[PDB]
Amino acid sequence: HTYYKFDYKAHQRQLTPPEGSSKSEQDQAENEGEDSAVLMERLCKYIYAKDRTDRIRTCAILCHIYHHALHSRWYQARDLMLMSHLQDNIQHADPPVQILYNRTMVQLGICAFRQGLTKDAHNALLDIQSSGRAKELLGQGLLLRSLQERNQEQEKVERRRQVPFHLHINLELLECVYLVSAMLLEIPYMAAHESDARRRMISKQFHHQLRVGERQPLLGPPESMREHVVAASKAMKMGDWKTCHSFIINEKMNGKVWDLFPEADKVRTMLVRKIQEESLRTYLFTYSSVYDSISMETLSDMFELDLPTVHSIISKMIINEELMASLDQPTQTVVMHRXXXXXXXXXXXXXXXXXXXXXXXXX
Amino acid sequence: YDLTTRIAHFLDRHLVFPLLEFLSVKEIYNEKELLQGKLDLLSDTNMVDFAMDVYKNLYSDDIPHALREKRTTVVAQLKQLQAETEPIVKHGFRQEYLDTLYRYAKFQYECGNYSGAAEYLYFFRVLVPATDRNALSSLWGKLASEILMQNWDAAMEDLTRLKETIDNNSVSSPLQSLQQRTWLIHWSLKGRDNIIDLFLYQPQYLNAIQTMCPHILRYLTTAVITNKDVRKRRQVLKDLVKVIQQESYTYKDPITEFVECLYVNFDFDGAQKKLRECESVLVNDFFLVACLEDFIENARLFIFETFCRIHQCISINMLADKLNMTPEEAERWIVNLIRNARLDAKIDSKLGHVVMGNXXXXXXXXXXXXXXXXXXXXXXXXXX
Amino acid sequence: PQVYEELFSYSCPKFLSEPFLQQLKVFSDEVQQQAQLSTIRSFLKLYTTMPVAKLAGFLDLTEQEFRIQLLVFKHKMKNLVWTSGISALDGEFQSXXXXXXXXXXXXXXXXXXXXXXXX
Amino acid sequence: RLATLLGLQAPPTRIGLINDMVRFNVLQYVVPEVKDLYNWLEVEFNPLKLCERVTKVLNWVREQPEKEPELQQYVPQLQNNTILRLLQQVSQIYQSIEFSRLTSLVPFVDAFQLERAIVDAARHCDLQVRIDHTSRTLSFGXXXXXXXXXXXXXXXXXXXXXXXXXXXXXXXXXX
Repeated sequence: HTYYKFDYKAHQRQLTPPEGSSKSEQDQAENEGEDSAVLMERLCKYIYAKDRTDRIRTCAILCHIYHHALHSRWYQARDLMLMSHLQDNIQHADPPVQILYNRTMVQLGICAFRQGLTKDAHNALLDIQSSGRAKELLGQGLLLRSLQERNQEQEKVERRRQVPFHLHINLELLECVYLVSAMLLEIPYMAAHESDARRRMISKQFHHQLRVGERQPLLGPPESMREHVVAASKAMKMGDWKTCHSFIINEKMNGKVWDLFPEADKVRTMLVRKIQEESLRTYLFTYSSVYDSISMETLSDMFELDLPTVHSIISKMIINEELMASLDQPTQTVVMHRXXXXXXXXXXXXXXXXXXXXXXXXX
Repeated sequence: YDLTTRIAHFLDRHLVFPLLEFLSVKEIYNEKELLQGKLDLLSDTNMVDFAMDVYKNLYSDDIPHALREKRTTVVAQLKQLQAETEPIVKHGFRQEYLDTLYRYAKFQYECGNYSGAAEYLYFFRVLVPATDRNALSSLWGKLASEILMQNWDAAMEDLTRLKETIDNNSVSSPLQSLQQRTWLIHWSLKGRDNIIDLFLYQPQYLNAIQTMCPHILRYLTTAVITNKDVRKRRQVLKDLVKVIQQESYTYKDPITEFVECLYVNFDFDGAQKKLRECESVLVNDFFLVACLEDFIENARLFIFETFCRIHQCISINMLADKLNMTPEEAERWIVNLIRNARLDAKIDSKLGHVVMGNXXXXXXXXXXXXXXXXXXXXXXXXXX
Repeated sequence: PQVYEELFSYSCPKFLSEPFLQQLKVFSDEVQQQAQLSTIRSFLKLYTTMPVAKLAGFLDLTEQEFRIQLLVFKHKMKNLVWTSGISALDGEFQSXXXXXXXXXXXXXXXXXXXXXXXX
Repeated sequence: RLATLLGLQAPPTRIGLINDMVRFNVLQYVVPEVKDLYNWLEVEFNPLKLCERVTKVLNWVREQPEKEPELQQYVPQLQNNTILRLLQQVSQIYQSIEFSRLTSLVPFVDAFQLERAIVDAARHCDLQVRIDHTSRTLSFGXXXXXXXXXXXXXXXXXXXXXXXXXXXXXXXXXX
């Protein structure tokens, strides 16, 4: 009855609980500088024991992680999760644990994204957001629609264990978050592939949806949230970062996806920056064909990215992808479009490998 | 950084006091924190030599009661143990004798006489009931005492005796402990390329005993980053960036995490500014102090190489101005680096121009093509 | 060389196997000295103009320190590798036919294909 | 499918559609400025004078309550068409023109937006370019190679003309 709420609401429930109660009482706990945190960690420490059952123990643990992930720093929660050591246990069962296992995963996925760690968030959410049935996997579904299903009631009452709406977290927020991640991650790697350098292969969430839109007979101006994200993606492809930033709000505004966070301004500017970076990357990837040379000053001004970031991103990427590109730091200029001799050498190597393989079969 | 937390952070007694004394000796004689805490900590224990040093100037004022009590209780304990061991050598039981050897070891160690702590520690060799517990624990002890006496040779030795020993359990960290000791020995003994391989390898999730959790993060991180000669792209990428387990240690000291992210990401100026920032703290590290100047210089050289290979022609003056570090200093560093042959940088300071080079050219490509053709021919022959 | 020299030193016995007939190991030593030279030629120039310091670092590895002033010029005399601008005041070394080469490669490719088809 | 769905015998081209626009009834009720615009862009397009013509024609549309309303919502695509034509024509006029001059020659919302447009025209293959950001120049094509194959492409065109000319001469022979 506590964890899913804010420290305030919780302390209201607690205060109001104590006002009713008689002044004389017996309490195991000793008062601490933070009343609430000590309550949660207190009952937490209580529940877990070697003797204690996994369903109860694991329940406790999950509640800790949920509360902590909401009201406390993310790293603490991560540490708890990896130290707690529940892989088999979390899945089964605890009756209500399933929600905690997926609910707390969602929550740390959300807080890590609030911290503007994209690489982390996409790591976190992929398993659970691959689910078509995810709405049900989070234990949020209208009771009625499955109440006609589950009947007879004897079996049915046990089955309908889905969590309450107040506990439940909106799906649109989660999905938009993950898709925003998968966008930032998979777009430059896609673009480069469009470039055909093919140094590395990356997968971006919501990629399939984008493909469907391209093959669609009709292309409408964005209405559903995934369409706003979509437009932001294509905008990144063409190198308009301003358009992309605009679109996310437009998709978001109907969605109300970004409005559901208290820090929304901070994350707006943070995302604006990360998007500036990755869009700069994407631009460079797609347009290096027709451009033999570049200007870091102009690029810096136009992407609104200070040169220290620009030169860094470009040099890093070029070195990582083995791109035939050359940068003069002195004049701040870049060079491409080359190597032939080296390429041929590589091909020869590959061929040799194939031959060796064939020999194996022959043997 | 605050001392309370650092001293608090390390479980080991030697780290607890030896580190305080290092911080005190290492940086400023005047500062209170190294001496006050070391004084108070020593007064909690049986070593009057350390206590005598504290008594001496730059140390907490000498107390007659503290020394006499320690000294006398020691005389008594030594007589006791001497007798007990006499009797144990004379019930003919291996376990009791082993305990006596161990207990003489403990007594000598706390008393601060390390040579003897070692001798009587390893005297438990013969009377070991089993190699794995009797013998491996003897190893852990020789390892502690050897680290504290500063012979890392011996540390590696008892590391190979321990990890060479036939019975090994995957579940037990002691793997972790031994990794830490080996890493530490390598680090104390171009880049080793061993230290980092060790430190990066695993985290017990249990107290190091030998290595501070932060200590493993920082030692692993810096040693790796400086291993240009040894390190693979994977070694930067495979064994550090991509290594999820090591991430645990890394999140402990985030300044180092960002330092490594900066380097891997090509912003070497940021990386080197972090390093400049931490330098004063890292010179306080009892194990790291001696290698600091070397590792940072190596990292700088690696950064220069990354810059240096990617550009055929460099405007040196501009780089020095745009470096975020002084141009003259950068030039001096390059000059120092070059003779070692670390860099094939073609540099005149005065010109400010730098130029590095990695029918002739045309012939080169042609040669390569011919090479591949040869390989193909070989394959054909093999098939036949 | 340091490894090469040691290899001769350890497997001194193999070389000896009569003793008068091979009193001095003459042939093996001659062979080793040729062997040492090949790697330097392997860089084989291909650079129009080369920094002296890079050359010095590479020639330093060779046992004689002064060889590069001498060792580099000596290499030019051998003609295995070509040095341009050597002995210069600057002190920095400078470093249809193509069609024929290409045609040659094409021929090899065809030959390989023929063997494949015939096979 | 939708083109067949509108009783159109086949998907049309913009030139085709325009001819209906060309027809008098569309023309007769059509504001004059648009007929002029059509001349400026579709009939006699010359880059050395298009900017001026547009500058003198664009004032009239803004003043009109109705014309401006029709115009306001097509500014973007119109601008795109005009600039596309300018890039093509510049591709015909030049071999390597300065970035300052090329951007200067054709009006743009911003210098960088002009570069964007130029590349977009290149990706859609309305022009082939190589942009050298170092020297601030653009080339409508290693250097000698690009000159050799430009020469070949000129020689070919010349031959074609000669051939056609010969045909005409044959007719003159009869005269």
